[PDB]
Amino acid sequence: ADQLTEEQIAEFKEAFSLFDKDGDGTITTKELGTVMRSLGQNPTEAELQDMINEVDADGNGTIDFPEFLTMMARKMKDTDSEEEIREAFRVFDKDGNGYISAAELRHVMTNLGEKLTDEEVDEMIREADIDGDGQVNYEEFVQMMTAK
Amino acid sequence: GPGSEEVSAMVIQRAFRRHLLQRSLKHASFL
Repeated sequence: ADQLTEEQIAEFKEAFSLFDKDGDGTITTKELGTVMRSLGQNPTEAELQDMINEVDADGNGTIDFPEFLTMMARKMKDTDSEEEIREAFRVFDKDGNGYISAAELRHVMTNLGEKLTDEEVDEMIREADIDGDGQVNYEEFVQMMTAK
Repeated sequence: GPGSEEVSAMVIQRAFRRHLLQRSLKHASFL
């Protein structure tokens, strides 16, 4: 999703409420860089300070629970990931072999979804068909599409 | 709505169009 949900908010409340040392429903701007990292993330000092500038615009030095949840809502996204792309190929590998054919990859791109262009299809074939030696080695092709 | 097969195809197509964007820069209006 592009936005947060009640089942995510219910877990983030338990972490935020330990840093609510005043009991008023707020944390400080210095506890922000603690609570986001104690939730298992690791943003930079610069990314943390830029998210503080988005909520400390009133100059009060404090952050309410819904203002902290705006940072988490902005962090949710529908974009691509290796764990999402890998499952699409695993659904099409009906034999469970860890490889598919060039005919299957051409068909599943030209028939299903929106119909992919032949110059995009023939490139998607080329880089997998060379590596898997006449088969499509999808398990490593997942990485070659999104490595950084 | 679309089928499980159709959204699985569109996930592979979107990842490949991102791979094409970083290779060929033809739609690099992002920056």
